[PDB]
Amino acid sequence: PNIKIFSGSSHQDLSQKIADRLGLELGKVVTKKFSNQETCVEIGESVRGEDVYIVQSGCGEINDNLMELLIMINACKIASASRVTAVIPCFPYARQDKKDKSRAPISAKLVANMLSVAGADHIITMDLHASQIQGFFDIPVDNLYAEPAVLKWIRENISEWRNCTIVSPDAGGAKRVTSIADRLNVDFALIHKERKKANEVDRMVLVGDVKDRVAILVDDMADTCGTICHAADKLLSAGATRVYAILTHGIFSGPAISRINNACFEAVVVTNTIPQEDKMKHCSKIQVIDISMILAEAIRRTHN
Amino acid sequence: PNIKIFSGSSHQDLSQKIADRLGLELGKVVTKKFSNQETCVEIGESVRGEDVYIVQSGCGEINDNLMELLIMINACKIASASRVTAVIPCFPYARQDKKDKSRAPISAKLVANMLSVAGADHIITMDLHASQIQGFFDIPVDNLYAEPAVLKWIRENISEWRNCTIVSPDAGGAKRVTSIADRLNVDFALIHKERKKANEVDRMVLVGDVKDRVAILVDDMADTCGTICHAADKLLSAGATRVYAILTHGIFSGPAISRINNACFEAVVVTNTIPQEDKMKHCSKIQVIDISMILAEAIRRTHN
Amino acid sequence: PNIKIFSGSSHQDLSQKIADRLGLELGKVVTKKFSNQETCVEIGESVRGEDVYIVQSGCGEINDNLMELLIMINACKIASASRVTAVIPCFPYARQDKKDKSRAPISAKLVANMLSVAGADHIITMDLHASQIQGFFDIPVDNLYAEPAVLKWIRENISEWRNCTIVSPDAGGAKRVTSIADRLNVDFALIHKERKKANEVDRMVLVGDVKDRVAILVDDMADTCGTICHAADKLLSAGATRVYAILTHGIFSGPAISRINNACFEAVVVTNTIPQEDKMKHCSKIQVIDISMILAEAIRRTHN
Amino acid sequence: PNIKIFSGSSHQDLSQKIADRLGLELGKVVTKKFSNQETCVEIGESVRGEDVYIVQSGCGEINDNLMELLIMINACKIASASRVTAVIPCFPYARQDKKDKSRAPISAKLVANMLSVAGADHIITMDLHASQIQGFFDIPVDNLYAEPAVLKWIRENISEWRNCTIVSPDAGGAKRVTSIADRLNVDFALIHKERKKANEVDRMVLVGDVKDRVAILVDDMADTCGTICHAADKLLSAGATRVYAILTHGIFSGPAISRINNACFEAVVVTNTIPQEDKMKHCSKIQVIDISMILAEAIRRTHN
Amino acid sequence: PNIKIFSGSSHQDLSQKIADRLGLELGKVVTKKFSNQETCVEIGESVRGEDVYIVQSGCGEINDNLMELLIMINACKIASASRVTAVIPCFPYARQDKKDKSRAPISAKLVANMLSVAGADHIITMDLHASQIQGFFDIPVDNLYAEPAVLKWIRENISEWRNCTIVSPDAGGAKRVTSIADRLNVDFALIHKERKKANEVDRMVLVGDVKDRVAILVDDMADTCGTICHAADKLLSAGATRVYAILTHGIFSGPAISRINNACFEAVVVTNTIPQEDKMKHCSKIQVIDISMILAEAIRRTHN
Amino acid sequence: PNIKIFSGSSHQDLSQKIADRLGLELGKVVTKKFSNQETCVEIGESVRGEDVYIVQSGCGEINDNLMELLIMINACKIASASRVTAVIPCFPYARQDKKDKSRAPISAKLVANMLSVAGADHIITMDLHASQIQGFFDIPVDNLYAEPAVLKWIRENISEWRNCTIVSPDAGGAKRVTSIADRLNVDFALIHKERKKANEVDRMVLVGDVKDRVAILVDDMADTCGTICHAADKLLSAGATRVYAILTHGIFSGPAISRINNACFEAVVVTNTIPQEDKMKHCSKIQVIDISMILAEAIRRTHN
Ligand SMILES: Nc1ncnc2c1ncn2[C@@H]1O[C@H](COP(=O)(O)OP(=O)(O)OP(=O)(O)O)[C@@H](O)[C@H]1O
Ligand SMILES: Nc1ncnc2c1ncn2[C@@H]1O[C@H](COP(=O)(O)OP(=O)(O)OP(=O)(O)O)[C@@H](O)[C@H]1O
Ligand SMILES: Nc1ncnc2c1ncn2[C@@H]1O[C@H](COP(=O)(O)OP(=O)(O)OP(=O)(O)O)[C@@H](O)[C@H]1O
Ligand SMILES: Nc1ncnc2c1ncn2[C@@H]1O[C@H](COP(=O)(O)OP(=O)(O)OP(=O)(O)O)[C@@H](O)[C@H]1O
Ligand SMILES: Nc1ncnc2c1ncn2[C@@H]1O[C@H](COP(=O)(O)OP(=O)(O)OP(=O)(O)O)[C@@H](O)[C@H]1O
Ligand SMILES: Nc1ncnc2c1ncn2[C@@H]1O[C@H](COP(=O)(O)OP(=O)(O)OP(=O)(O)O)[C@@H](O)[C@H]1O
Ligand SMILES: O=P(O)(O)OC[C@H]1O[C@H](O)[C@H](O)[C@@H]1O
Ligand SMILES: O=P(O)(O)OC[C@H]1O[C@H](O)[C@H](O)[C@@H]1O
Ligand SMILES: [Mg+2]
Ligand SMILES: [Mg+2]
Ligand SMILES: [Mg+2]
Ligand SMILES: [Mg+2]
Ligand SMILES: [Mg+2]
Ligand SMILES: [Mg+2]
Ligand SMILES: [Mg+2]
Ligand SMILES: [Mg+2]
Ligand SMILES: [Mg+2]
Ligand SMILES: [Mg+2]
Repeated sequence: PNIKIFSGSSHQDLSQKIADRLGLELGKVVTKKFSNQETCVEIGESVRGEDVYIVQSGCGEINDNLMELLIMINACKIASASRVTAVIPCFPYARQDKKDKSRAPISAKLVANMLSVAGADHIITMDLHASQIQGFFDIPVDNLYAEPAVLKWIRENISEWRNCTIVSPDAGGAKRVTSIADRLNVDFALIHKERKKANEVDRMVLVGDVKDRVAILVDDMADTCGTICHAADKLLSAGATRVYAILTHGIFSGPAISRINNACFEAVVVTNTIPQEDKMKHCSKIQVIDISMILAEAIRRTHN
Repeated sequence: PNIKIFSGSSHQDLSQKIADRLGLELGKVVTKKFSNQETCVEIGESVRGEDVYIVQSGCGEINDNLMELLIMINACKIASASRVTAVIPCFPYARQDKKDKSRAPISAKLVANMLSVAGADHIITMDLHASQIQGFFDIPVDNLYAEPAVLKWIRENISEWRNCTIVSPDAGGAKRVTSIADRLNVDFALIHKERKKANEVDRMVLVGDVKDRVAILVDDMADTCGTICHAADKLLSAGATRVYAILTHGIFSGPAISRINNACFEAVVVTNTIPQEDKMKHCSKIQVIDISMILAEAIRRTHN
Repeated sequence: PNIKIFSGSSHQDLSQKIADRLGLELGKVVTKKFSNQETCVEIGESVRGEDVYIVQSGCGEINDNLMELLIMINACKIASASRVTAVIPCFPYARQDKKDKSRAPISAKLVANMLSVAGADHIITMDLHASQIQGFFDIPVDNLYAEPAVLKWIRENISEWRNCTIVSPDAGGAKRVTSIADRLNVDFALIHKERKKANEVDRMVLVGDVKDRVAILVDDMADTCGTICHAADKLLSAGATRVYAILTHGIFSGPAISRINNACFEAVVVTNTIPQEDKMKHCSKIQVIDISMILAEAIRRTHN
Repeated sequence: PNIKIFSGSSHQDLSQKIADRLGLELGKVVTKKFSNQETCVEIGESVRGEDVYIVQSGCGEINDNLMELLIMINACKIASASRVTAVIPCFPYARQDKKDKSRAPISAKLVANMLSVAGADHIITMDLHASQIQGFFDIPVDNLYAEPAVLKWIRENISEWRNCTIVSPDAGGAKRVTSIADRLNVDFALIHKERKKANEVDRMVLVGDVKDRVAILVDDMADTCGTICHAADKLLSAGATRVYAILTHGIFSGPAISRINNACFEAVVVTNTIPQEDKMKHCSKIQVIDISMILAEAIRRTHN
Repeated sequence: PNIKIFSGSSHQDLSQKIADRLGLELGKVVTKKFSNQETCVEIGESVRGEDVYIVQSGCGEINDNLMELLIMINACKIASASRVTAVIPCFPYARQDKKDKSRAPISAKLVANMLSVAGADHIITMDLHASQIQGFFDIPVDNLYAEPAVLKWIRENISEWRNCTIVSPDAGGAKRVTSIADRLNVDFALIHKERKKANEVDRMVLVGDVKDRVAILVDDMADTCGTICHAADKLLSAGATRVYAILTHGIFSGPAISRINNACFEAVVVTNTIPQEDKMKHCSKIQVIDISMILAEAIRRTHN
Repeated sequence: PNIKIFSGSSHQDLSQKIADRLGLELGKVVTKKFSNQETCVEIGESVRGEDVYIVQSGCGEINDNLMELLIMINACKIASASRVTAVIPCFPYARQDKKDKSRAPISAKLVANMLSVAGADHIITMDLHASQIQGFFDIPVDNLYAEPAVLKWIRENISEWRNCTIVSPDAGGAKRVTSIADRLNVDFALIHKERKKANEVDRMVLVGDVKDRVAILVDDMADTCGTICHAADKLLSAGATRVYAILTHGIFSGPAISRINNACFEAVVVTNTIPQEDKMKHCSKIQVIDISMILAEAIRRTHN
């Protein structure tokens, strides 16, 4: 079997980078929409007995892209592919990973079941919102981490990183922040927005010392940037000299770009698990880390 | 168990009509989008041990609506509903019901598998593009027909229906047209667009006599209305006095409205398996048949 | 893995032809009946890690043959075959492909499920009665077409084929007839037997012109030959000079042979998806098209 | 839910007896053959939300009957039956319960899988050839025993039963014979036909004393009656006064009737798990035990 | 259906309390070991059509108890129980919820799959180590919380609770501690043991102010009590006046009792999700919160 | 793919012997217990695309070992092993192979389902208590026999084996004893312990002649040795000169060692499907047959 790399419509630049790093051309696929907005998938070459990798991030038109991915997986399976791997750099519906409300769906589990029934044999993803999503499948799931790239960026771009403090923007990010602070041998702090019991002002509590130090906000994602922006205001109010934000998934939906442009961030650093070209054109603060080498190595090791 | 009727975002007017005919209020559901365009489903009441019917047509934002339906089905199943029935008046991806091309997906089968893995126990649908889609599930699938309503409309709205000829716009509609012509005891004709071997003019062959008679075009759906419009031009060129078009699914995507407005149709008749309010505002020729009684009776009989 | 071709009891001559075209000997199998008429299957060689193809048509003792096929598939799977492919030239129960009656089984779906649970990984078949039967499986299903062989026979055996008209014996055959007429660039006609509302005479309506032309009846199968015989009487009554019947599946059950012998057919042409040796001995009008090359190529391409 | 009893073509007299003992009429089913010998099943009434019991023994046209049963189960499941129970008095392919030969199928497991995929929720059977066949399903399997009826017959029909010896015709029947001898507080003996190493005379070894005593041969089934006839010759040669044979499944295939008529049996006693009307007309030695009360009680207790 | 409560060998006192609160007697079960240490389960009453709840905590002989639970679930399913619910107050293998090491099993997912294949229809558990374990099943999973009982204990047993600080013993407990601190409107602190890069002294970093205040350590479990004991030493070294430890799962395996007896805890508070009778006899500091009302209410609401 | 042999904690000496006979080193695995007695499995090498064989007998800590085996199978499957084979020399729970009691579990079927859901693709076992356990899986199951080794031992260690009688200790062993007696061309006898109707003395009935001959007791297993010890007393009381006991599975649980030491056995012969080192130290009568060559050949042939 040979590696066949197919791109969905979501992140074709990343698919191209992966294919170039693998020394391959992207597989011939036409991924369009029928007139009635149904997903049209036209695989343009044989995948018989091939090791098929389909790259599709959960971003942009989320349901469009997920349906595209499922249809492409099923087409490859029925086309007698030896193995079909879904390379999903940002797993869609990953934040819906539990039922902590009445009648709430576990949408991540539903997405996993849909991928399984489409015929996926392997999942490669980066920085799952919850690592337990690996357990939502009965197939191997590669949960790659961008933390080494994030440490590289910190050591190369922040001069006073040895005296910095890594800040969690919420309680759920504590493990990630403590891991990064341990690897950098630096202090850490945590910021918590307390629960909205009524309609008073949202107030943020900070535990840890950030006074007269560079604060690096590290989180798994920035969707609306409310978390990181509120944390940044709190950090400046607490005496931080400079504030950085490093995420692995830059979703930047809704008011995020205006929020960041009006915030105090020295830089907002994200990986390219989600396309950032449009976001960078409206926010100069955004910088991107390439994770295509991580995904390419994951695909190569999965194949080998 | 009690009937619980939940509406997706696709066709809420039809859901309301079904609920009124059942003497029920629609179940409390919030069906919105998160900021990153992920489907958000918030069932607002208990469905424990209930007989849940979710109404969601394959129309509008097709993948959005299908994901909404799957998430709602899964939420109801995990919320311990006694039975979850997907009422899908127009089955999405129904035209992708076979693999007659290399690497082509059977998207209808994938949709059926996704509905099954979401936890649907029963499917109620109207006029499947292929009745064999019933066999794509391992659960009961109700394939309701709007043909009786179509005969009622013909007998009540076309004065010379006893001398009319029912015309198939393509070869695949022959069974439907012959059935309708048998029930009306009228002649039938078939129109075929021959295969596009090169880039010459599309030419249509008509078998049957339509000269100086009213021609009724009957088909399962009109997506772009290319089929019915070309058939209408052929029928007028063949000497038909008046031309009607009766469909059960009025998709009317793309250039369909302009095509119909510039066509010679006496009336374009569709059911309300797909919302038609917007279409009727731009095309006076469109008239709608209510099939809410058929769906309500199907739901009631399924429950009983 | 190596190709292993095993024959059931149904069509062993076709299995032999396939094996010869593949340059192989048929695998050693004893397919008999126990005294109590239970199917006895004794595979006489190892199939460990082999690519096993089991040839069994749905014909003759239908349930006997299908049980034989299922038992052989399961034996090969438990015997650790690398892949088991069911080569079913005529798919049994294919006409029971939908539920259009109360309490009606979808027997084709049941047969597909039985083949899947027996352990089939691949299905190779010719001219499924409904192509959607491909969607009854979750494994790849090859639906081969004998249409090219049927065009070859027409061009080589009917002198006036360029002025002929291809006739559908019922409404359901319209797509097949239109495709053949397009490929031959000839006229087509359709014959419909209207529905039996009471016990009066069956009457047939013909749409299209067949007067003073050779009429070629093309259908997917001739079971009792009532359809083709009634169509032939109608065609002669309509002024056809000569009438041919071309089928891909010659079932010829019940009164078919006497019907054909008393009909006006110039020739009844079938493929050898079903054994025809016995039928040809009692009906000189029957001629056979060899499709063993199509099946052999399908098996070879599936393996490769 | 209400009890619905449906009969296959195999044993309709037993189905009638069960229905009468349950105070019910048999459900309306037409179980015939299409012209091409495909099984035709036409359930003539609603089974929606019903507790459906389908009675079909593995006997007569074995594959015909099993396909009939599977099609009826699937039709009932798709017809939204609350529960479908297969009442199979004699389980087909039960003797193919293991793989003790190269490439041998486990046909009993295949039959169990086919019943499961057809949609059976419950199996009721009598005296499985191997009780471990219960483990071939993931659904409850009732393995009823006719041993109490066999003890009743012995105590009522054999005057010297207290001095009799119960004889196993082979090594595999030892448990059944020891159980019966324990319940009767009588001696037991075992007869073994040693393995056929070459083409010499089959010789039988008897362990136990049967001299000048009535010998009762007890086995689970008599297919060709070679086992019981050879055992009877051995028992007479060993000095048994009278020889009885009691089976639960009287298959009596092939030469069994001539073998019994030429044997020395005082009586051959079988249950009516298989129809015996034809067998009794040609062999006066055959007597039948009614087990319809056992099956009716099993169905009633399953329902309750 | 009626509630049937069955106890495994793990926590029979809790099962008795649940049954008393439900006004029921425990179902008759003999749960012993065969001589070869295989689990022997003897359900002593009918569960046909019953709503069966099996109470078995993951504690004591973990694999013994889990096998007992699986065997009891399967026995109830094969005994035709209407519904089988596994009441597992402490989910076994819950800490093995992800693959963050090469070749590491996801044992929680394996346990979920084993429970599913045993036939469990519903899981009721308290304070899953990871809430995403709910997504390891395709059945409803009730993840009950003992947090309200923990707040009740704090408000009733700690006089200065309004000036206390709730302390996380590790980074992973941050969400639980922040939730509790929000509900009590008190400060929170976090303690992190930094990663063991080499064999030097384990050192703990504290973020937050605990000086001259009562510190309440809140965590999901205390297995060896290394986490809480090290956190307690750090808290006293940081100037905490008194230190409490509140857990929901008191495992207290290995050296935990000696560790607590030599620690500075004012009280170690656990729920009775695990039996604590033996632990309390050797450690006076341990106090227990009854959660039997939570489990009983969960069972009652699941049934209703 | 390469053979990877992994040992569980149950029988590591047998795993070592198998690996040496295969010319391999055992795969690196740490199989220990966490503090709370949960099974800890740490596979120390890659198994990607490997043919993994896990050796784990059902013996010792039965549930501990079975959980170890399941966790190792699942870890290998998630670690992308090409194929995972469970080499289970003594199948656990094999005696719970049917439901002959109310509410009784079929624990063998549950174990098979657990192995299947853990991801086993192949089972290799020796002398299943019931061969129908092969049918409890849908994967190939190798049921190897130690009978040839048992015949070798008899012919090499019993001087008067040609005049011996092979004795079944119960009715269920009759087939095994008759097979062995046929292969040795010797007489056979059967011993039955009649059913315990009340609390009187257990009495044993012997059928067959053992007077003044060597008696060889052959059974599938000796758990408590009650069966073989009672049979030995009966055989001596019946005039047997010497009594041997040959088993394939020496469980020797509970009072078995004291029973054998106080019995009259010339030798108790078992295979090493279960470790016997401890048993031989307390009972000089026990001798062991090596079956490692049988298991090694089975693994090699499965791989090839
Ligand atoms: N795309 C989305 N955008 C915004 N909110 C979402 C989205 N998907 C799910 N949610 C909602 O967000 C919430 C999950 O929030 P979040 O992941 O920040 O915290 P958590 O899971 O409660 O705790 P933590 O991650 O700190 O352990 C849920 O209520 C979920 O329904
Ligand atoms: N939403 C869609 N809009 C347009 N074309 C579609 C859509 N979905 C599928 N198709 C394509 O349309 C074709 C199916 O066309 P159609 O159903 O008219 O004819 P058919 O299935 O070949 O024959 P017939 O229905 O006459 O038996 C396929 O090539 C399929 O990929
Ligand atoms: N072997 C068989 N012989 C005869 N009739 C059969 C057989 N199997 C199924 N049938 C019945 O024949 C009918 C199917 O007929 P047929 O395939 O000619 O038409 P259709 O499916 O209604 O329409 P069309 O094929 O024209 O789209 C069903 O009522 C089915 O039960
Ligand atoms: N319907 C049948 N008629 C005759 N033989 C059959 C039938 N079905 C299976 N067999 C064969 O009969 C054999 C099974 O024989 P039988 O059940 O008498 O003995 P066994 O299973 O080896 O041992 P025992 O039942 O004494 O424990 C197998 O070789 C099987 O293939
Ligand atoms: N019963 C057990 N006892 C001890 N350690 C266990 C047990 N089960 C699993 N482990 C191991 O403990 C580790 C999990 O530790 P823990 O749950 O404290 O932290 P985490 O999952 O890495 O992060 P966190 O819970 O803070 O988000 C894994 O290495 C796992 O293999
Ligand atoms: N590990 C075990 N130790 C002891 N008894 C067990 C064990 N596992 C199951 N049993 C019980 O032993 C009985 C099975 O006994 P046994 O296998 O000797 O006879 P059988 O299956 O009734 O008949 P036979 O094997 O002679 O055909 C059942 O009641 C079963 O529950
Ligand atoms: O609130 P947003 O900034 O839109 O979302 C980003 C954060 O919110 C969620 O907890 C994520 O895990 C991130 O920590
Ligand atoms: O009616 P018969 O000639 O027996 O059967 C042959 C035809 O009937 C069915 O529609 C088939 O598809 C063929 O078109
Ligand atoms: Mg979250
Ligand atoms: Mg967060
Ligand atoms: Mg179509
Ligand atoms: Mg059409
Ligand atoms: Mg037809
Ligand atoms: Mg047998
Ligand atoms: Mg026998
Ligand atoms: Mg923790
Ligand atoms: Mg047994
Ligand atoms: Mg025994």
